[PDB]
Amino acid sequence: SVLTFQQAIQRLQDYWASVGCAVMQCSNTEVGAGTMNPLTFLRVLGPEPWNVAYVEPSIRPDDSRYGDNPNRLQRHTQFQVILKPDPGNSQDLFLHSLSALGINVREHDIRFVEDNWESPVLGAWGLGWEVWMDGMEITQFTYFQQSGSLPLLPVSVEITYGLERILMSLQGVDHFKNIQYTKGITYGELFLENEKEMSAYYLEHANVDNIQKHFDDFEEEARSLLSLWLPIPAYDHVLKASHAFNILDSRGFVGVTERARYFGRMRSLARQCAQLWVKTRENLGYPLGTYQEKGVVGQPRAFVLEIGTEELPPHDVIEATKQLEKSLIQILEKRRLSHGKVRSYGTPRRLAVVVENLNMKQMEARFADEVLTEDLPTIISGISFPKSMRWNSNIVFSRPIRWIFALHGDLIVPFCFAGISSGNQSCGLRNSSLANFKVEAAELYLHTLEKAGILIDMQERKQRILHDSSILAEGVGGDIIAPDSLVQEVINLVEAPMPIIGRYDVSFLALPKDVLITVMQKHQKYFPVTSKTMGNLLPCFITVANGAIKEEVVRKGNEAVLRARYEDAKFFYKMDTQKKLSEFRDQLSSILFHERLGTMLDKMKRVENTVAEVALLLGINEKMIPAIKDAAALAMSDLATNIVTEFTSLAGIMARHYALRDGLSEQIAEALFEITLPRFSGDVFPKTDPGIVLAVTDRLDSLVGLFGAGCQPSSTNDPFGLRRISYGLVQILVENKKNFDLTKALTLVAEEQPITIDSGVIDEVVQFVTRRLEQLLVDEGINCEIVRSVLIERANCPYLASQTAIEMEAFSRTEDFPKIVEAYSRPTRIIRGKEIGSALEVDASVFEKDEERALWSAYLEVADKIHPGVDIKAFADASLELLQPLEDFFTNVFVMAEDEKVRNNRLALLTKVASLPKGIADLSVLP
Amino acid sequence: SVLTFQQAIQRLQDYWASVGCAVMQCSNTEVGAGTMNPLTFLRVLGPEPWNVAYVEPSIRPDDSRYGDNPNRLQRHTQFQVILKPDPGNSQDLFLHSLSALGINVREHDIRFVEDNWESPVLGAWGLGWEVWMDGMEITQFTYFQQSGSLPLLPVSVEITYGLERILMSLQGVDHFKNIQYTKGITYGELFLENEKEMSAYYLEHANVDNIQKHFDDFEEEARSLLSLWLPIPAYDHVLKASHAFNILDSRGFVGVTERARYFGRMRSLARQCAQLWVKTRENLGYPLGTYQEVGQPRAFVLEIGTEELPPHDVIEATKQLEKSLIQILEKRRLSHGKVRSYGTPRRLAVVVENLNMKQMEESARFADEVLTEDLPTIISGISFPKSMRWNSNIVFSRPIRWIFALHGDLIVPFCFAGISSGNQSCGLRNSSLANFKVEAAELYLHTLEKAGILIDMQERKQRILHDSSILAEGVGGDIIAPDSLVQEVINLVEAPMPIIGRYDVSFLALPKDVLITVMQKHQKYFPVTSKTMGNLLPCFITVANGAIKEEVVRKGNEAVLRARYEDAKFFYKMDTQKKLSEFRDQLSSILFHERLGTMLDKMKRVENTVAEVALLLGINEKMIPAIKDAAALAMSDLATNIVTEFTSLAGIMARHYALRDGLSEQIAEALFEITLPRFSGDVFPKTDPGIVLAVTDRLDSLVGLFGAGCQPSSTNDPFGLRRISYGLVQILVENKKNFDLTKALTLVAEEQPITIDSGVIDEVVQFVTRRLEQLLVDEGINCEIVRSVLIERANCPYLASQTAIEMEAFSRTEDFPKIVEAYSRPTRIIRGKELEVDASVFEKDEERALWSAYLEVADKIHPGVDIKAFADASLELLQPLEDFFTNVFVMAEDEKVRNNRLALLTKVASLPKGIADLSVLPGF
Repeated sequence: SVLTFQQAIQRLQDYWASVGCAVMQCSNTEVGAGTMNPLTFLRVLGPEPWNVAYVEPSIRPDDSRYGDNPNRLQRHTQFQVILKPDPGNSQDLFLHSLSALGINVREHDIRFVEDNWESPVLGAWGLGWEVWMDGMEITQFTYFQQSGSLPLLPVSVEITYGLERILMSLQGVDHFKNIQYTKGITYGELFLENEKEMSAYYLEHANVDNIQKHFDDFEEEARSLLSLWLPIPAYDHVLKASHAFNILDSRGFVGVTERARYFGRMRSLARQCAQLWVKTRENLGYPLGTYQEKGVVGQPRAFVLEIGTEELPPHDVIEATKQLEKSLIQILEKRRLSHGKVRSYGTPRRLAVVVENLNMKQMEARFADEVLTEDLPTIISGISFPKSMRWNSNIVFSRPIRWIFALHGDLIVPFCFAGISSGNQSCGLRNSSLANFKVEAAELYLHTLEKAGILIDMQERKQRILHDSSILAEGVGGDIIAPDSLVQEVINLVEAPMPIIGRYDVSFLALPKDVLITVMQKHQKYFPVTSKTMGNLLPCFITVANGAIKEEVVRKGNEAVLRARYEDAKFFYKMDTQKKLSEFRDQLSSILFHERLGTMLDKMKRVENTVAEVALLLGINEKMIPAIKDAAALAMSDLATNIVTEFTSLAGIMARHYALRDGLSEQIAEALFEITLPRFSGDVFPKTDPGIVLAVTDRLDSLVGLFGAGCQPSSTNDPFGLRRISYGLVQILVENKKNFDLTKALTLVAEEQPITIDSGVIDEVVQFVTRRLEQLLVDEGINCEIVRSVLIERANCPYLASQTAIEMEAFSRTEDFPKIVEAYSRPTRIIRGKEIGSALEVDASVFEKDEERALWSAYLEVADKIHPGVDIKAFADASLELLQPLEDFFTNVFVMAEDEKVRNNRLALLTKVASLPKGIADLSVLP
Repeated sequence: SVLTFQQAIQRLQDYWASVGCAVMQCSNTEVGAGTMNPLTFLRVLGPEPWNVAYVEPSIRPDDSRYGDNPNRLQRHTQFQVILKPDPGNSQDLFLHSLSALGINVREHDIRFVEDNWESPVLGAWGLGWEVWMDGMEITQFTYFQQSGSLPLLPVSVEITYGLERILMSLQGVDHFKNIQYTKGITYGELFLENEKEMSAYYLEHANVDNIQKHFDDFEEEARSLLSLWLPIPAYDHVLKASHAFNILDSRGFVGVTERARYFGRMRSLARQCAQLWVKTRENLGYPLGTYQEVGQPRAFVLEIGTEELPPHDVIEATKQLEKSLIQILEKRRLSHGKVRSYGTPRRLAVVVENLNMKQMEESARFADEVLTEDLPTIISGISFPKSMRWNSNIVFSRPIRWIFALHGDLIVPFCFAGISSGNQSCGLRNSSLANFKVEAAELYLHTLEKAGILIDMQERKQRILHDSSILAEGVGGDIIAPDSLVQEVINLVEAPMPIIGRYDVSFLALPKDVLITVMQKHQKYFPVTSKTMGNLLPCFITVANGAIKEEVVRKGNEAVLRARYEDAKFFYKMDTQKKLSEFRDQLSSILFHERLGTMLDKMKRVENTVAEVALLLGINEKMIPAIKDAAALAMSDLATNIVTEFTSLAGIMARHYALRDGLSEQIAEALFEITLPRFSGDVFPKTDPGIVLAVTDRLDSLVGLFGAGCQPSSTNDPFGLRRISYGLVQILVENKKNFDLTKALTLVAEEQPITIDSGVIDEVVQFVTRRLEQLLVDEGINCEIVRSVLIERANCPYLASQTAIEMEAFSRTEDFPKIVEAYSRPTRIIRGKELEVDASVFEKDEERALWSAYLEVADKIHPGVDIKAFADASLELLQPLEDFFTNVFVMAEDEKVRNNRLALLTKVASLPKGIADLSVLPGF
């Protein structure tokens, strides 16, 4: 017999008590999570240590499903663990807790996947993970950085279990009602009627007027109690205000603007309770405690640096390894240290760089060990992330650094960082024979990792993932659908890829194929499988497990998770079948785009009113406009559907499906899907003309409106995703070979905006988009300056500019290029500052030497063969006709003649010569 | 080493989960008790089973003491267990739960003492006990009978542990803040600041206006959800309404009359939620399942083995069992030797020596068969003031768990309460003879003696008194053992083991009566007083039960007594900061009745009536000014802290505090005496001022409440008006005081806040006369004699008591029938006819002779004579009346002559008026 719910509670309490926690009781006032319990929100504040564990019934009125959905609950049961300060081995304590539940962590696939917890109501945030057990989210795990808008010291670790989820996964039940609570009694027998009636209360019957006035009374009493220096009752009243607001929300009486003001009042009161609680603890003397904290130079040997971390997000692994390699190479150069090949490797738990054949000393001079002892700490410090965190010091990092391996040949490079000393020791796969190992020479590093089951090269990981998954899918007569985006994510969610094929119920094949593929890929990171013969989805998937796990266990686990996910999808689909897409569209007024911009419905009305002119500027025939406008009237209405509010990754897909299911046009349904493409780096692009028009218009509208709203992105904060929005816009225009007048269309949508848009806002957007086009072309493999020189003159049409960039990278290698460039550079350099040359017309009657008329005649013919819009080939070939005339001119004509009229005529001539490249490229940047 | 708080919680959850319970979570809304959690209140309804266990933080805003008191907490932690239906061995399961907490139940003294839980506002009640561990209450144990004003079927067993107290005595710490919650952190470090800040919120800073409005909105929302057929949210809002009310109460804004309105609103909502929940479980199909239900003569022994019965129930049940068994043995012609009944809290027994094997022939069957069909009726006849069900519809004081019935070597086989009789019994729990069998009825007693039980109650009483007085000798002292306390201790044990323990000499500074009442009433201890100085020694005797460890039990009892005495020391210090007269104004916070006002109004009415009542009682007028002073302080102690926490000290404390303030011992004694008698068997007021105070207060209650409509009319006498009137007539008869009931009642009426009509006076007179009647008839006087007297002399109860006694003596004279007849004949004659005598109209000589004899006997017979003078003078009429009747014709023709003779007969028949109405007598 498998574990019962109350058995799980008892075992978690016993376990965490054996580690030194106090097993407490739940809040006797309604909280949405154990985090809101004073045992968490207040006790993380100040320096006093705090190690506690308690069950918490968490009440989220928004999740009321009357018990009808197999997994959604207005009351679920968290197990809340706070450890303060961080003991340093919190992950291991949690895995030990799992074993205490009878779980075999070796056979199961326990994964730490990025998920950062934050709370506006509480003014709190941290960084950490969601923990998957065989693909089931069972625990949120967080290093708390800030609470009550106060920075935290020491940092606490929060481990929050979802007991319903864990029991459903361990018992293998598909509905929460059938969880074994104790022998003979199921979860449903105790709680289904509660779920039913409490849902009825939260969604339909609660008196919203009295509850709003009660919210006000609670605010007033909280302020009163704070002013009386009584934080405990005051925060109690803050919790009551939060529950009241949650009920007003679930009843649907929080308007879209009121929401932020409500959160602001709750946050203000919470910050005040926090500061008052800290003052109170201070006045008490912090009674629970306080917190604190030669020979003959030899041959070049290999140098290995490995920073071991707790699981980093994939983006963080990529960018950390890039930065580490660049920084180390630069420092090695600046320190006269020579070396061979340099290669960097990454992994959720490790960042490594290998320098082959690193010299023992510098040129001209200390040993490399000394130089590195002093430069490596600031190299690691130099690594930066969009989000970092403290854990036991002032040092920040994406996730905690737990070991540091640094070896030059046979010798440790000694240094400290983040309170970690360097050594010759590393960690393998958890719960394995080489969970800890030591390497006695850098040249033995990779070998030893290979002996520990870790494939540290991300490309070898890609190859094994793909090869093994394809073998598995061929075994059932199928092919994996494994886009590179998802493969890239999976590569950095594992260290020892182990693909495993599992099955799902064929009943779910009755769901739309795009729905199953999206659920699989974007929510479970599974590879779908399609038949090699029929071209249809086989009821199969591949999961890339990590480590030496038991195939059978992991398979059944993930199978149960996927069944639950498809059941959620089926539930919300059936909920949507009753209405028709047009009925949903009016509920776009329930979603804020931005306070000073309006709802998604305001946004759509804007899009409708600009879509036809965007179409004409794209040069699509005047005959597709009606349909475009038609599609514009139904765009992103699926944002209001239940399925998309549950699965945000189905926007566009569901608009298409619910449109076809209404007999609407195939091309209109495709337009409704295309307006969202590309959805992510790797996605496909809109390919149908009205889809192109819709997508382009929506991106222009977001850009102009958000930039005029002051949401111009920064180096690290782009909450609205403007950078990828602009990148995708230029990508859409290039891939579909669409000529565009960027400034014209941006002014076009600038007129439709609810706010006033300046010419300066439009110029801001044009520059932002141009820089993303530069990024694109330097990412597709075009030289930097060759791109800049083109974009200076042709950025206003992204597709023409792209073409021109490629053509001049061809130009760049053709022998004549340098001579054409010099030909144009000399007149440009001479006429700099002499605006007189731009103010005069050349007067051929002022010529004095035949070389002047020769140059003038040649210029006039070349000006005829060169227009703004010409291809580079014609430009270069026509510029060839100036070479000899210009050489003759510069050998026999004195440019700075002492007669002002002749000198000015000569400057004007050189000015017209230098003006030919205008609107093609600016050779002032080219080599 | 020692158990921590959280290990106690884990061990309790683990034990009750191992028994089949489901371990739940605490309420996520503030509840004052685990009982209030819907897991109990709602779930005990309907036939569905329910076995649950959960920790419940209970929030009592009035218990806010800022963490300074070592026991009273605005937030304490109960452990709640509900077993439904009753498995039948809940006491055993609870004792096992104690063992799972590390408690050695053999060495400790674990006692089930009567304490029947009830929550009027939740419409719920049950019968059961509070569990004492070496004297300290640790657990409430209740068989729930009714919840939400609805009868329960099947009955649930509720077990509520007080965790703070349990850990405090398991850890040997006398302040909650020093409980080891876990290794390294004390209870204080986690909760003292919470106690401080929440105490401030609940007592001084909570917004009472918004909490009032929130109570109203909560009642509105509960109503709305009730009409929508949603019991769960409705009940949630009832809970929130209760917590809001409690905060209003602790803030001090619930007026003394307002409280009843609040109480009714809360109870109405709770009852409605309970009814809707029952309907909803019915509409759901009760998904959890439904409850289902020749020979030489030989000694006979019957033993009904029960769970712990209250002392009074033991006494009364043994009396009833003996009586009924004797009667049906006689009515069934079964001859037998002597019969003796025995009893302990756990056993009711009757031993019939030499019961015949067969009926006397006068269908003469074997004795075992007739007893087989008769004994269930005998057991079913035993009635108690309070009864309860457990497995069926049969009711008893506590559950019957076994039945032992042996006639010689043979089991008398029958069935009762789902229990089949046998030869098995139960000894002391946790003993080698906790289960034993008896082979021969004649071996029953000896067997109990070897199980260590003293089943004879006089035997128990003698060993208790002896061993306690020996321990008291050991310290040069004597035991204070009033008969009532001893009676109770007799039936709190079944193997008595007296133990002496000490308390601190500081407490000797507290008044004698406080020390004694706290010892006797609350702990059931024997005080010890010095044989030399007569003053109290710092010693006590507690009578433990069973083969306990003397050291453990003594120490636990000493800790409990120290705690109680520290509370008394604190409250006495508070009380002696004001004069007793300064407490009197707080009697306005105690209602007497919504129509009659508060206790302050009642005492003002007493002090405006006390002097005229004294004169009506014939008190020395020079005592009147003291009497009045007494009434100006009477019952002032009800608002003191000592009495508020120790309610048995009312009157006693007014006496002590008056003495302290400098008042006479006479006045102070009157202050204690206004309350007597406080119960049947209590002492009476003996001093004149105390008698006056008691009489006046009782008259005031009677007149005011009868004017208010509270006259009983049936078995429901909530105000105790019957007991009040009984005590009043006893104060008069016992102190030989003459009194005019009617003028005193009128006097008291003119002072009431409501209009008292003459009919109210007449009805109170009739009611009090009826109590006087039952009292005299309880004492042995013939009902007809009592009625004869009370028709004429009830307005003075003491005179009527006198007259009924002496007239009952008269009733056994040989002259009695003669005087009754001599008054009967003329009276019957004239009492159907529809009144001066003119001697000029006399014709015959017997006429004049009768007139003469009557005139003389009349100047001897007056309203107010004794009965001897009545008899002796009336004797002088016997022969004159005979001669008048044989020689004179009343129904004469001459109307004036006839009506004159009739008038003479009327004068003769009107002599007994004021003495007794002879028409009700046997013979008239």
